[PDB]
Amino acid sequence: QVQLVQSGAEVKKPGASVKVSCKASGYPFTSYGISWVRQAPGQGLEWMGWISTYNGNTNYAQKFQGRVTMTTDTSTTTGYMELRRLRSDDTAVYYCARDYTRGAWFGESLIGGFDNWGQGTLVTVSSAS
Amino acid sequence: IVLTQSPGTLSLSPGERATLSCRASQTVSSTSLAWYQQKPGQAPRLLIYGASSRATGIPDRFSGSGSGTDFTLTISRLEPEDFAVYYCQQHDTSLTFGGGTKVE
Amino acid sequence: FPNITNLCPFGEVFNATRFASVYAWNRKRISNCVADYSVLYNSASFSTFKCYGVCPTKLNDLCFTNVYADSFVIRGDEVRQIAPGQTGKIADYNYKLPDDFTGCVIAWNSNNLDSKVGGNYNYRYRLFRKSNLKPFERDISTEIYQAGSTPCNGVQGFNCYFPLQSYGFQPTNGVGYQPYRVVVLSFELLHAPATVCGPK
Ligand SMILES: *[C@@H]1O[C@H](CO[C@@H]2O[C@@H](C)[C@@H](O)[C@@H](O)[C@@H]2O)[C@@H](O[C@@H]2O[C@H](CO)[C@@H](O[C@@H]3O[C@H](CO[C@H]4O[C@H](CO)[C@@H](O)[C@H](O)[C@@H]4O)[C@@H](O)[C@H](O[C@H]4O[C@H](CO)[C@@H](O)[C@H](O)[C@@H]4O)[C@@H]3O)[C@H](O)[C@H]2NC(C)=O)[C@H](O)[C@H]1NC(C)=O
Ligand SMILES: *[C@@H]1O[C@H](CO)[C@@H](O)[C@H](O)[C@H]1NC(C)=O
Repeated sequence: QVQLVQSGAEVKKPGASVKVSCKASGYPFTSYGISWVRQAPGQGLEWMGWISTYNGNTNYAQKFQGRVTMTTDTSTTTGYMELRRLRSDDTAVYYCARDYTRGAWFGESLIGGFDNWGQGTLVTVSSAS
Repeated sequence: IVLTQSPGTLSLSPGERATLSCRASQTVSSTSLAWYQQKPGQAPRLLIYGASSRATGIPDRFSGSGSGTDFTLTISRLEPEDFAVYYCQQHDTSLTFGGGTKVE
Repeated sequence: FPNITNLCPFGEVFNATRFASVYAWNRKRISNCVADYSVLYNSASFSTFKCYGVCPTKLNDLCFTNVYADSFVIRGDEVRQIAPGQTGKIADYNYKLPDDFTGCVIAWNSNNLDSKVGGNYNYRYRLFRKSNLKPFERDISTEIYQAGSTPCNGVQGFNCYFPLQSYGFQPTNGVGYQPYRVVVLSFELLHAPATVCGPK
């Protein structure tokens, strides 16, 4: 059984940064990429970006370019997503999902979708104590 | 390729057939569109990929088809567990999700 | 069998959204990986699965130096030309396999992927060429072909033809005129350490 798990909820100040982990198991890690999707309260799904677990190549949504950095640790089969310069409107649940929309080795489009999703990490951004 | 969905909220009784629409501002390859289901308090799951291909673990009551700029998700009958928010996705250009449709 | 942990990217070769035209076939190199073929020769989704020089059921325990995956789209009737010793418009002007070819030719019907009602003319093949291709040679020139005795000078006209033609792919075509996605796996073993091994 394929499983994805993530870190617990975090509270950040505006201007701060959050690094959300994603531990994956139950499959060949380097055969599938990892995507991240954000969902603010009451809102729909917004794509943040994609990373290759094989060669480190990334593809970021334009809205998050210059803000989001993704990395992969293939020895601990764990993905990471760091979102910098947090704003009050970045309060959302961040989902980690296994990717089958782009090839991990050649980087070409595939017939598929984000098959396995993680639990979702809630990140709250506020100046309040 | 901006995706839109209609109706915003689909009001149907249990046992009825549900039709959920997704429209594209530009032509979307028939193999680059997918449908997702999100239950309250849960992460989204993949239902259909490649426009018409059913994802693994998904009940046969879920089906769909489409081409060009008009794609449809069909639920042959609504079960108590089929009341959820559905999203359409395309990755022909970049990757985008539709607004989302609530079945109630 | 070297200690290789990465698995061979067959998925992203067979499950690609876009395939190349036969006149301009795409080659992907597979190396430094474990090649599991049990998901290919046991797959009922393929209409053609022929192997030359090797049995597909004894292909899952052999080590190769390289595996090359050549992918392209042709019409049904022309699938028979993707074989060693064959001749024809595809075999001679688009994609030639050597008489000593070793590997497997895999193809499947993609009528519901590569066709549309208005006609999908995105896929092209070479109809005119001065001479035949060498094995695994690729030629993507778009120069005007001189059929007659006079120079064309890049201008189309009488006895001056554009070498590439489109496939009239439509969902209502008979099987022989429906598109097929073809992947040719070319295997080689050199006097060198192997990099592609079966799952054992
Ligand atoms: C190209 O993509 C194909 C589709 O892949 C799916 O969609 C993409 C977007 C991703 O979400 C991906 O993760 C999805 O799987 C892909 O087809 C898949 O191929 C694998 C490997 O052969 C299949 O796994 C095995 O399937 C057989 C058959 O399953 C039957 O039941 C299912 C019900 O869901 C039907 O859908 C099937 O058609 C069959 O009727 C199982 O018997 C087998 O289980 C046994 O073996 C495993 C070990 O592998 C053991 O752990 C078990 O205990 C059993 O002993 C596997 O489950 C996978 O089912 C198949 N997907 C689908 C939907 O059928 C194709 O392989 C890709 N092409 C390439 C070259 O990779
Ligand atoms: C086996 O693994 C070691 C690393 O621990 C590596 O140096 C060695 O080359 C591998 N064996 C082969 C045949 O590649």
